[PDB]
Amino acid sequence: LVGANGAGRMRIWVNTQKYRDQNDQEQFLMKQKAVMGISSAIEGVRCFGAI
Amino acid sequence: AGLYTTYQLLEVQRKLKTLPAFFLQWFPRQINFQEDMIAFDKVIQDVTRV
Repeated sequence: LVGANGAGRMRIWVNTQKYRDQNDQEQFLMKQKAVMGISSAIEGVRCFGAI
Repeated sequence: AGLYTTYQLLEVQRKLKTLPAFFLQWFPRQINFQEDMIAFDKVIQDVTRV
C-alpha cells in the first residue's frame, strides 16, 4: 500500500504456516487473528549457548 | 408415377458421433504389463515439528 512518490509503502504478507507442536498438535506459526508489523531494524540475533 | 414415384437420391447424410479424448491428457504414461498387478509405495515425512 504505497503512495505515488513511494511514500507510505506498507508491504503486505500473509502467514498461514502450521508447525507440529510438542504435543504433536498442529498449530499456526503466526497468530492468525492478529497482524504483526516488523522491520529489519529489529536486528535480531540468533543466539546459541554452550553445549 | 402410377406404379411408383420416381426419386433422385441425393448424397447420404451421415452423422458420426464420437467422444473425443479430454481426460486422457492427464494420463500421459502408458504401461503394457503382464504381471498381475501394479504396486506403489507412498511415503510421508512431516519435518515441521518443533
